[PDB]
Amino acid sequence: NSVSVDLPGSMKVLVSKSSNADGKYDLIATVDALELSGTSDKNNGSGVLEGVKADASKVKLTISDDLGQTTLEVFKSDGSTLVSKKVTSKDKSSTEEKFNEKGEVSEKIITRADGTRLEYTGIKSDGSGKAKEVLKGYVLEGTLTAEKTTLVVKEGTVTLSKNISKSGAVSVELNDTDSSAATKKTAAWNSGTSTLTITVNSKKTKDLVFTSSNTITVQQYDSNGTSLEGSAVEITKLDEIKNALK
Repeated sequence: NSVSVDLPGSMKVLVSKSSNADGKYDLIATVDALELSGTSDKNNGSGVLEGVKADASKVKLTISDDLGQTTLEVFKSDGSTLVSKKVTSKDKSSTEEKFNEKGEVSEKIITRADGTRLEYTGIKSDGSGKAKEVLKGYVLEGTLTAEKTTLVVKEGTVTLSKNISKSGAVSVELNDTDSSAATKKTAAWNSGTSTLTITVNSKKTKDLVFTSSNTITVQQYDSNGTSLEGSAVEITKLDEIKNALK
């Protein structure tokens, strides 16, 4: 009869056990309450299914050849222009987009495989907009341009800036408008270790590590300013970043 296949994006598709006279397979899926259907060249659950919403919007589900990726699209009732698009990639991260009438993206939500998110809203035709990064325990806020995402934390005269380039590279900088050399913070970025080292009055004070697990840790230097002491502490709330900038 039919075989159930598990899909990225918490979906399932039913594929005929045998092919038809044309050699093709029937596909059936129920997405939320919507029944979708299609025919495919392959026998493993991959291909294209289509349906409509109760409001006549066109729906298409596209399952990549190797079942690695799924794309769920909603269109205008004529199928012409996109309304929304959700793509679940093979690492199980996702991008969910909304589009204006011209088919230009106006919102993009990236959910990384670890559940952290980049939320881009109010996206304009030049690729600029508002940006939020949702971490475990706290959120960072900033803007988006076509060159980079810049997320800002402010504390005293200190501004911490977390940059995420268009290609995805992270870099961090710190600017302090304090001009008293006793208290002013300055900082240097080490791209190899994703580590921002903060200095006050010519002595290192703290290492802020922006990890590959999308967390931030802080570790103090000894009063000699030369070697680290104790062990790094994972930041769990926005106040602890602000504390590190004091």
